Amino acid sequence: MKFNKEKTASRRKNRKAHFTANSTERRIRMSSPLSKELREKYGFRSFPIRRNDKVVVMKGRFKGNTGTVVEVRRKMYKVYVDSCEASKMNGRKVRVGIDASNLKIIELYQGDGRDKILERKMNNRRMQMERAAKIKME
Amino acid sequence: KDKKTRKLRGHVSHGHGRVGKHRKHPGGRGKCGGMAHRKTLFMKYHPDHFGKRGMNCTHLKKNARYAP
Amino acid sequence: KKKYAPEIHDPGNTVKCRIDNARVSFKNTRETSRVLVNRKLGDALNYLYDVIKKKQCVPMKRYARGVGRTAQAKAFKTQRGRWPVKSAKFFIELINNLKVNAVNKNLNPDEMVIKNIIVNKAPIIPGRIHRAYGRINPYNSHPCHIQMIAVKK
Amino acid sequence: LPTNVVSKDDVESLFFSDEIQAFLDVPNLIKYEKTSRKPETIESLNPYLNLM
Amino acid sequence: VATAFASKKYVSRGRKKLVSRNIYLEGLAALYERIAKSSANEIVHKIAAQLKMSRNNRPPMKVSKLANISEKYPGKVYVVVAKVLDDNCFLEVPKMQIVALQFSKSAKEKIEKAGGSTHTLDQLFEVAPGLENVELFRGDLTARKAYKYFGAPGDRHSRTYPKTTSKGKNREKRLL
Amino acid sequence: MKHNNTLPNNHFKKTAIRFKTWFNQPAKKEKRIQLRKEKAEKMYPMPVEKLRPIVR
RNA sequence: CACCCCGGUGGGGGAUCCCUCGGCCUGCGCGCCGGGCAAGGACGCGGACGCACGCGAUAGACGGCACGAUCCUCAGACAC
RNA sequence: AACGCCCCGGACAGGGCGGCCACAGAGGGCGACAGCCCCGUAGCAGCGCGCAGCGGAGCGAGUAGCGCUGCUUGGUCAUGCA
RNA sequence: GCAGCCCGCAGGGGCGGCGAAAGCGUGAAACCACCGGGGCGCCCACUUGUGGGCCCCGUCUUGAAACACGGACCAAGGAGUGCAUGUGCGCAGCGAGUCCGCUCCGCGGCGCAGCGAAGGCCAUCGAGCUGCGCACAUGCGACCCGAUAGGCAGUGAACUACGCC
RNA sequence: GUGGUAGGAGGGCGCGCCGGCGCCGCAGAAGCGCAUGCGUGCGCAUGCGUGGAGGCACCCGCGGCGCAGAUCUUGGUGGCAG
RNA sequence: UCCCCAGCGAACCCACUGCCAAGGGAACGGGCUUGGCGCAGUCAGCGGGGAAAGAAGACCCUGUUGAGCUUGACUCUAGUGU
Ligand SMILES: [Mg+2]
Ligand SMILES: [Mg+2]
Ligand SMILES: [Mg+2]
Ligand SMILES: [Mg+2]
Ligand SMILES: [Mg+2]
Ligand SMILES: [Mg+2]
Ligand SMILES: [Mg+2]
Ligand SMILES: [Mg+2]
Ligand SMILES: [Mg+2]
Ligand SMILES: [Mg+2]
Ligand SMILES: [Mg+2]
Ligand SMILES: [Mg+2]
Ligand SMILES: [Mg+2]
Ligand SMILES: [Mg+2]
Ligand SMILES: [Mg+2]
Ligand SMILES: [Mg+2]
Ligand SMILES: [Mg+2]
Ligand SMILES: [Mg+2]
Ligand SMILES: [Mg+2]
Ligand SMILES: [Mg+2]
Ligand SMILES: [Mg+2]
Ligand SMILES: [Mg+2]
Ligand SMILES: [Mg+2]
Ligand SMILES: [Mg+2]
Ligand SMILES: [Mg+2]
Ligand SMILES: [Mg+2]
Ligand SMILES: [Mg+2]
Ligand SMILES: [Mg+2]
Ligand SMILES: [Mg+2]
Ligand SMILES: [Mg+2]
Ligand SMILES: [Mg+2]
Ligand SMILES: [Mg+2]
Ligand SMILES: [Mg+2]
Ligand SMILES: [Mg+2]
Ligand SMILES: [Mg+2]
Ligand SMILES: [Mg+2]
Ligand SMILES: [Mg+2]
Ligand SMILES: [Mg+2]
Repeated sequence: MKFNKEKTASRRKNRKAHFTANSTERRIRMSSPLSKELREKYGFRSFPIRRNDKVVVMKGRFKGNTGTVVEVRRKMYKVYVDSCEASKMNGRKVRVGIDASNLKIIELYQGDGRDKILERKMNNRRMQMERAAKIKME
Repeated sequence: KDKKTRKLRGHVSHGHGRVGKHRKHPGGRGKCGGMAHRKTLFMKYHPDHFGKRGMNCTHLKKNARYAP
Repeated sequence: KKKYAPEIHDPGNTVKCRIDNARVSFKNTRETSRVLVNRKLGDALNYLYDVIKKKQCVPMKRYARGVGRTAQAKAFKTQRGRWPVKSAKFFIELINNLKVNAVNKNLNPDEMVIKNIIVNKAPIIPGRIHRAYGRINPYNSHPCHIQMIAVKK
Repeated sequence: LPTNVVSKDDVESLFFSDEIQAFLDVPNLIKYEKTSRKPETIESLNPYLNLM
Repeated sequence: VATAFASKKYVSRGRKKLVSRNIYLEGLAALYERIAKSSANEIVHKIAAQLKMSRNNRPPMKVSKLANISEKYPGKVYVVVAKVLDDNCFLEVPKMQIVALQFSKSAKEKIEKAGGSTHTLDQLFEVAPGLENVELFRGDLTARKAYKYFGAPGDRHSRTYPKTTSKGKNREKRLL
Repeated sequence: MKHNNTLPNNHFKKTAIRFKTWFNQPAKKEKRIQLRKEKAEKMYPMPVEKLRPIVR
């Protein structure tokens, strides 16, 4: 159960918070699980998906494909993976929008200061695990 | 049991008659007409309603007159 | 695709044509439809050319109250006939479309006979007329959906 | 705690107790034939009209 | 429609069925209905009818009313098909065997402290085996607050109290 | 009016009559308990009540 | 032949049902306007901009701080 | 915190089988109905700084009250107000 | 989620195209086109076209098929409810008591007994209290819809009336 | 024993939601159309078609709970009328 | 102008409507009863009928519904005057 009265379990307010989320929150809601090889290194369950992330598709038509993330679109919540495509009539290949929950990150991009952001979540997870270890010790 | 309205669905003049009716206030409002047209109601059921009896005590005190 | 009203038994030997929301009088184009059915495809053209030349008339049978009589309606065992030039012109473009669909299917358009015509009411296109005593009444056009199907013999 | 209006359980079974069963009068268990109103059957029940 | 008896009395059925969905009370009512259908005893027929009666038709008995009864009918089993209540006017009661529907906790204690015993109506044929020395009683049916106001207080010789909510000096009194 | 009944003393003739509903009653109670606890914590050793006399 | 009725297909219309970023109600919280120019208004402000919404000649994100890779219709912008 | 396989299907959150986590089986999202896919949810964190001096019986008027008037009130030989 | 081919000035049509499908969900009825079947509006009977029986519903009314009024059709909406206080009945808990819900804890109410204007008298005496449910009465918008009016506060002499410049 | 207006009463049918309890659904829910069956009747169940995501039954509880009418309301559509 | 045509294209009204005679009937029927007739359902005239449509009769009466207005109505009141 949720014992916090100040947060909603309301469906209407949770649905309005999803579709009128701002761009900072929409980045967090577009998280994707890591692989087990990434989770032994980083420790955290999931991370918000970014361009140039290697990704294996976990559900849908392209399930089992690997490819890089070539486009993230926060409005309409869709991640576009390289080699997950469909053609138009005029032969133009369009990337097919996949939800971030259906993607698993194989290799994390680390270029544009993202290695700092991964290590910030990794260290805060490690520090908070140390506090909960001491509290259960006492 | 349910209310009477749930049985009167279907019947014209819900329970109040075709020739009579359920009009707004026939006879007047409240207990008016106690000496004119509801005098039979007051001669029968409340013959001591009208008039005055006895010595008025302006502000009778309950706690001072308490003697059970 | 949009389904047609009547049943098509032999789609190899039949052609179809359509026009939707055709800006014609529905009542006029219903009456000229009923005289174009079971006609040879070229004979329906020569009939409709005579309607435009006012040589043959369209018998008004259902939507006909107030229609003046003519001698040309005697051919259809009626007295009330008219010459709905606009509906005749819409049907000419459809029958010409039936002929090209027949040669696209390699059928002889001289061999096709018009099997079914369905003239449906289209949605009303609204308009207003100004009246006496400061009133406004509707002044609407009544367009039509037309389907034709011709089969070979 | 609430007090029941009965003491024992299943008080309709008290009917078969011998204290109640001795008290009872004998009920009428004679199963009668269904009556008929048609005049041939009720002449046939008492066939003595023709004896005079 | 009523049943006759050898004593030329009638005991009417009362309700066709009790309205109370007390399962144990209707077990009692169905039991005495089954006895009354196979008995000529009028006490069982009266108990069977009174078990289906309403709470207002089963007016309660005080132990002081049963005490004055017990002088009139000594050594008997007093059967009431109502709730037996207590009188705090009376500190002790005579010893008496009372078979009733309910007893209040105060009434049940004074009967037992007198040496008497309280029983329920299903225990009746064990307390009185041949239903002997059984005296069936009713409470006063018209000793109820509603009976002050029945009738019209402005009729010719009526002692009907006027319906009023007030208890002040300016309340409606009886004009006698 | 029709039958034998106590004469009606229902005072809803004024259209200005308000109604005080009590939907805040469980909520005010938990607010009242919380303020009493916060008063006791503000005066930790001192009793929350005054010493008051016994009068007839 | 028309007319009527029943069915099939097609129209016509938007009932039904399902949905709901809306309402309503209750509780709680807040309870903070103004010559330092208020409320309200007028007029302007977008590269292509009407409406809506935002804004005030610093006019469609100006600064600080936090965030960290997209925004997007075109063109473009973007770890300075 | 904790999920895999098979079936159906456009798609699994469905069905079947087998696990797992839970101080978390509230809710929402995700291509059907998800505790374990995601957002979340349960869970976890405080303190300080101040307080000094020198009179105390001062007292209330165009008021109260009365008379009249008007209003008002449950207020009655007047409740209030003027 | 298209424009390939044929036709058309075009709107478009036809063969196609995408998609699981829908192609701005579902798509009722009134109503309409065509097609197919059948010709009482209903009830009865049977061998289905005959016979027999049937005037138009609602309504007010002594009396409606009425030359009484309302009703073109269809969908959706659409009218005895809520509260307070009583009374009666039923049910329920306890019972000379009873009532949790104002509150952090009712000696508050009613009842165990009345009578009288009162002074005064006081029983020979009596089951109630509280809740739930219904019916009913009353106050409230009070079954729904409906006046002409009345009031309070505002706005107008661009029509028009008169006066002035 | 069997008519019935005004009228009263009883028992059910139906609707939105509630606390439960049995279940069903992308292998197609509700809704809808046409059939068949059950039913004195309110109504119910099924088949086929459509539909594309919810629903049913019963027991309970709450009620803005059942329409042919109101020169009803709103919307749509006819005839009149080419 | 009408009439006929191309194109455009309403409204009123609408319980449902084969037509008569007499009868009965709410005492003047399109429907009932008993008779007399007519029915391809079209065009144009037409005003006998539908007690035609307009409009909850304005006459009249009723309402314990009004309003305008009057005065020798009732109760008050601005103004004038003391
Ligand atoms: Mg009526
Ligand atoms: Mg009634
Ligand atoms: Mg009358
Ligand atoms: Mg008089
Ligand atoms: Mg003409
Ligand atoms: Mg004008
Ligand atoms: Mg049809
Ligand atoms: Mg709409
Ligand atoms: Mg609020
Ligand atoms: Mg400013
Ligand atoms: Mg900036
Ligand atoms: Mg003064
Ligand atoms: Mg649609
Ligand atoms: Mg009558
Ligand atoms: Mg009359
Ligand atoms: Mg009638
Ligand atoms: Mg007549
Ligand atoms: Mg009419
Ligand atoms: Mg409806
Ligand atoms: Mg009422
Ligand atoms: Mg009104
Ligand atoms: Mg007045
Ligand atoms: Mg004014
Ligand atoms: Mg009957
Ligand atoms: Mg009736
Ligand atoms: Mg349902
Ligand atoms: Mg059902
Ligand atoms: Mg309603
Ligand atoms: Mg209707
Ligand atoms: Mg009706
Ligand atoms: Mg029309
Ligand atoms: Mg013309
Ligand atoms: Mg005649
Ligand atoms: Mg005749
Ligand atoms: Mg004519
Ligand atoms: Mg005429
Ligand atoms: Mg009138
Ligand atoms: Mg009168």
